[PDB]
Amino acid sequence: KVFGRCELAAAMKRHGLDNYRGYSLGNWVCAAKFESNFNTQATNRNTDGSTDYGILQINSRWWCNDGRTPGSRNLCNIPCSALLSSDITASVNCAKKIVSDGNGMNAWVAWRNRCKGTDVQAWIRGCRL
Ligand SMILES: [Cl-]
Ligand code: NA
Repeated sequence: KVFGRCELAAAMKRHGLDNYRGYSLGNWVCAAKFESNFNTQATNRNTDGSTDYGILQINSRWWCNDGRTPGSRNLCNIPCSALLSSDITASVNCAKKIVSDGNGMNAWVAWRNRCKGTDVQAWIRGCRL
């Protein structure tokens, strides 16, 4: 599923990301735009052979099992395919663990390089929330 910008902001709010660990909703939406273009089926291979999955491009090196990432972990206890669902509950729940792991949203290099310190509230401007 390819979400619209306000559609995604609403589903993230419902599943509790708004101000989770202090990150306003526009931070989450900006991260989703640059990680996946709001597409839940996005996948991208990393140079180390891990893969990133779904709307927030969660990596199989640490967070989900894809069966083909040697020496990796599964800290969210899910198959990475779960992270491609039109239902974003699994990605959100796993994201809450990631952003609690100590580096906040810097875990998302696209967030650090394209969202951090910008006017992220523009990403939810006008959204009936
Ligand atoms: Cl933080
Ligand atoms: Na893994």
